[PDB]
Amino acid sequence: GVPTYGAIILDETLENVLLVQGYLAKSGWGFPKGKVNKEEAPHDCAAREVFEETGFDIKDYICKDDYIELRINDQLARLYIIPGIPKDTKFNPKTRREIRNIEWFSIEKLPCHRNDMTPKSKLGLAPNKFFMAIPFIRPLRDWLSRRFG
Ligand SMILES: COCc1nc(C(=O)NCc2ccc(F)cc2)no1
Repeated sequence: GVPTYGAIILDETLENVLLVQGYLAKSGWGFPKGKVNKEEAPHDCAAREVFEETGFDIKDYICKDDYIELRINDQLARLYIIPGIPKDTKFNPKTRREIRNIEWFSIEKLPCHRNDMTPKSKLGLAPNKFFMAIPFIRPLRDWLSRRFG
């Protein structure tokens, strides 16, 4: 799987994260990220994908050791953590053929797992529009505890 890079952008209170909503297979909400190009450095891919999807340039705020990285089905996704971005920042994708909407979400209200269907005695998970974000929520909460308190 080709690795993906992007960012977890938080506001100044550390309460809210910035998610983007795509189309079709990417119809739910997730952190801005995308596939690394041949010979492209991780930090440069993260800034490019984030700038293409949000219009916000993270390059001057990226800290090299501040990221969460997950291997999901043998694909690596690494999101650089970018705190302190003002809530009134104007975000605009380059490509509205790819991005429907861009919003702040309260971290404490985002789920960190999908719910089962044990009310229905059926296996599997109910749909959740935050599916792609979910795997990063607990690790992010733990990372913010250790880094900030
Ligand atoms: C069931 O898994 C498929 C799925 N993927 C997604 C998804 O990535 N949404 C966020 C997003 C990130 C970057 C973009 F450019 C566009 C959208 N939502 O559902």
